[PDB]
Amino acid sequence: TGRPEWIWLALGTALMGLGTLYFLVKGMGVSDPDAKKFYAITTLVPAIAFTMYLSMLLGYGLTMVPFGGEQNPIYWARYADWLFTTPLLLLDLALLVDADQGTILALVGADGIMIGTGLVGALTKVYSYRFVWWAISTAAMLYILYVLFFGFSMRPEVASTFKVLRNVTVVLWSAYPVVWLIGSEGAGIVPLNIETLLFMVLDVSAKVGFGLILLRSRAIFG
Amino acid sequence: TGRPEWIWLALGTALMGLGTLYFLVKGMGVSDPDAKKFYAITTLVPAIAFTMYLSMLLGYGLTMVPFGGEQNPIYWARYADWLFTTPLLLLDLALLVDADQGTILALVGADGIMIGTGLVGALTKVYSYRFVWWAISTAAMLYILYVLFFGFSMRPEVASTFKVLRNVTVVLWSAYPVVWLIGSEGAGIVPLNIETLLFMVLDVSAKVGFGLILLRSRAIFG
Amino acid sequence: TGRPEWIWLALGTALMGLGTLYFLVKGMGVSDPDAKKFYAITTLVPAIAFTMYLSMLLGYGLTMVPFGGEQNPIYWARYADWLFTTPLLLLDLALLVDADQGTILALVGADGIMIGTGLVGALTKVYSYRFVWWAISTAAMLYILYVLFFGFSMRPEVASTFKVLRNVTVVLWSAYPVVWLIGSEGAGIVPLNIETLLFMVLDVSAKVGFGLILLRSRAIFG
Ligand SMILES: CC(C)CCCCCCCCCCCC[C@H](C)CCCCCCCC(C)C
Ligand SMILES: CC(C)CCCCCCCCCCCC[C@H](C)CCCCCCCC(C)C
Ligand SMILES: CC(C)CCCCCCCCCCCC[C@H](C)CCCCCCCC(C)C
Ligand SMILES: *C/C=C(C)/C=C/C=C(C)/C=C/C1=C(C)CCCC1(C)C
Ligand SMILES: *C/C=C(C)/C=C/C=C(C)/C=C/C1=C(C)CCCC1(C)C
Ligand SMILES: *C/C=C(C)/C=C/C=C(C)/C=C/C1=C(C)CCCC1(C)C
Repeated sequence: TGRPEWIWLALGTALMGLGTLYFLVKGMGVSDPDAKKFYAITTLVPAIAFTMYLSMLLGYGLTMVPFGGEQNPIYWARYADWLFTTPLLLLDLALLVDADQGTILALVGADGIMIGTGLVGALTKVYSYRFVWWAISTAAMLYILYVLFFGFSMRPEVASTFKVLRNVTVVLWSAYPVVWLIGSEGAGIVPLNIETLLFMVLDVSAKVGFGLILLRSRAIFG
Repeated sequence: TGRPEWIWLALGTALMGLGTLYFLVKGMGVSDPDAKKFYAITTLVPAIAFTMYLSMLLGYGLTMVPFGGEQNPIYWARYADWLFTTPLLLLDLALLVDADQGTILALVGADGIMIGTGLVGALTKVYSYRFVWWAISTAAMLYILYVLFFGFSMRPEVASTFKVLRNVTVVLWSAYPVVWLIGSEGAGIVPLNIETLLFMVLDVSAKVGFGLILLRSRAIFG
Repeated sequence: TGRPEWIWLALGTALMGLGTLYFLVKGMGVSDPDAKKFYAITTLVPAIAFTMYLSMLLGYGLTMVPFGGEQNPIYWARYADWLFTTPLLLLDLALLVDADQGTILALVGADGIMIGTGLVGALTKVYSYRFVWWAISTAAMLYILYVLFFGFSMRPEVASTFKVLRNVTVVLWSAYPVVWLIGSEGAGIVPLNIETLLFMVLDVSAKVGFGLILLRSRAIFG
C-alpha cells in the first residue's frame, strides 16, 4: 500500500504462512506423544504469527500514539503475537530439558511481564517513560536468558539440540530490545520501514528457523 | 429495551444462569477426582456465558463498527465468552478420551486462533477483509473438527459418550460460521435480532445441552 | 503529582518492588522442585503488582468513566494485576494441600469470573448496573472462600501453614468488595486517595505479607 513497510509485512505473512503449512504437513503421522508436543507447540507459533502479520498488513494491528508531539504509528499487534508465541518458544526449550514446573512458571511469567511491559511502553504517551518500560522489560528478558543458561543427565541428543536452540534464542531475542530502542517505538533513529524489516527477519528466524532446527532433531522423540 | 434482540439476550442470560446453578448443585458431593474435573469444566462454561450474555443484555458488550459506510452494532462480548468457553468444551472432550498433551495444545491453540481471528473479523472496518478473517477462522475450526474425528482402548462407556458429544459438537459448532456469514457481522442478510436468536439457541445447546449429556454419563467417573 | 493518591501508588510500587527482589534473592539456591514452584509463584505475584502499581503511578493505568453524570477516575490497571495475581495466590494454596485438578480449575475459573466482572463493573456507565456486577463478582468470591474452607492426611506442617494462609486470605480478600463498594468505583463515600491507600495496604499484605508467611515455612519443601 501507501505504507512503505507493507512489503515486509507481506513477506512476513507469506513466510509465516508457509512455515505453518510446512510444519503442519511435516508433523502428519507423528504418533510419539513427546514428539506430538513439540510439533503442536512449534506449528502453533508461526500460525499465530501469520495471523498477526496479516493483521498488520491489512492495517488492523496498527494504532497512532501521540508522544513527542507527533502521531506515531505503533504496530500493537506484534505484542499480541509475542504474548503467546514467546512463552510457547520457551515451553519448547523447557520440555526439551524436562524442566521443573517451578522453572517453567518462572519463565512463562517473566515472559508475560516482558511482553506486557513492552506493550505498555509502546502505548505510553509520555516519551521519557517509554524507556522506563523498556528497561523493566529488558530486565525480564535478562532474567529469562539467565535461567536458560544457569538454571538447567539429559540424553546427549537432548543436550546438543538444546545448546543450539539456546544459543539461537539468546542471540535473536537479545536483538529485539535494541531494534525497539532505535526504532519508531523508542528513539526514532531508524525509520519504521527499516524497523519492520528487522523485526521480520528476527521473527522468521526465531520462529521458522528455530522450528526447522528443532523438528529436524531426534531430540524430540522418546 | 429498544433493542429488539433484548428478549433473546434476556432468555439466554436466564438459561445460562439456570444451567450454571443446576450443574453447580448437581456436582455437590462428587468426590471422584476425575468426575470433579468434568464438573468444574462443565459448570464454568455456562457461568462464563451467563456473564457475557448479561453484559450484552445491559449493553456493555456491544460496540459500533463502521463498515459498508454504516454504524454496525457488533456484540464483541460473544468473543470474550467463546475465547474461554470453547477451549473448555474441547478440554471436556479431550479428557474423556485421555488425549495426549500435544493434541490438547494443538486443539486449544487452534481454538484461540479461531476465536481471535473471528474477533478481528468482527471489528475490521474494511468490509471485504472481514471475510478474509472469517475464512481463516473457519479453517481453524475445520482443523479442530478434523482432529476430533481422525486424531483419536477407551472403556466402551467413554467411547459411547464421546461419540455422541463429538457429533453434537460438529453439528453445532459448524453452524456458527454460517450464522456469522449471513448475519450482521458478515453479509447482513439476516437481521441482528434473528442472528441473536440463532446464537442463543446454539449457545444454550452447545453449553447446557452438551453438559447435560456429559454430566449424566458414567463416562466421567474413574 | 497533582493526584493526591500518588503517594500511595509510589509507596506500593516501592514495596512491591522490594518484596519482589527479596523473594527473588531468597529463592536463590532452592533446588527442591516443590519449593521451586512456591518460589516461582510467590515471586511472580509482587513482580506483576509492581508493574501495575507503576503503571498507575505514571498515569497509564487510569481511565475516566462517565457515570452519575461525572468523569470518574477509574484505575483499571488493578484488574490487570489481579487477573493474574489472584489465581496465582490460589495456586499457592492449592499446591500446598495437593488439591485435585478439578478443584484447581474451579478455583481459577471462579477467580477469573470475579475479576472480570469486577472490571466490567468498574467500566460500566450505568450507575445502578455497576452494583449488579459487584454482586456477581462477590458471589464468585464467596464461592472461592467456600471452597478454601469446605472442599479440602496432609503432613501436619502443611495443614498448619495452610490454615494460617487460608485465614489471611479470607480476611484480606473479603475487604476488597467493601472498599470497592464504598470507594470511587461504587458509592463514592470514601475519596479516591483514601481508597488507594486501602487497596495499597491490602495488596501489600495479601502479596508480600502472604508470601513472607509462606516462604518462611518448611511446608513448601518435599
Ligand atoms: C524446508 C525448509 C528448509 C523451510 C522452507 C519453508 C519456508 C519458510 C521459512 C524457511 C526459511 C527460513 C530459514 C531460517 C533463517 C532465516 C534467517 C530466515 C530469514 C529470512 C530472510 C529471507 C531469505 C529467504 C527466504 C524466502 C527463506
Ligand atoms: C434438568 C435439565 C433437563 C435441565 C434444565 C435446566 C435449564 C436450562 C437448560 C435446559 C434445557 C436445554 C436442553 C438442551 C437443548 C436445547 C436445544 C436448548 C435450546 C433452547 C430452546 C428453548 C426451549 C426451552 C427451554 C427453556 C429449555
Ligand atoms: C524481610 C521481610 C520481613 C520483608 C521486608 C521486605 C519489604 C517489603 C514488604 C515487607 C513488609 C510487609 C509485612 C506484611 C504486612 C503488612 C500489613 C504490610 C502493610 C504495609 C504497611 C506499611 C508498614 C511498613 C512497611 C514499609 C513494611
Ligand atoms: C516470535 C518472536 C519473538 C521470539 C520475539 C521476542 C521479543 C522479545 C524478546 C522482545 C523484547 C523486548 C524487550 C526486552 C524490551 C522492550 C521491547 C521488547 C518487547 C521488544
Ligand atoms: C459456547 C459457544 C460455542 C461452542 C461457540 C462456538 C463458536 C464457534 C465454533 C465460532 C466459529 C466462527 C468461525 C469458524 C468463523 C468466524 C466466526 C466465528 C467466530 C463465529
Ligand atoms: C493481590 C491482590 C488481591 C489478593 C486482590 C483481591 C481482589 C479481590 C478479592 C477483589 C474482589 C472484588 C469483588 C468481590 C467485588 C467486585 C470488586 C472486586 C474486584 C474488588
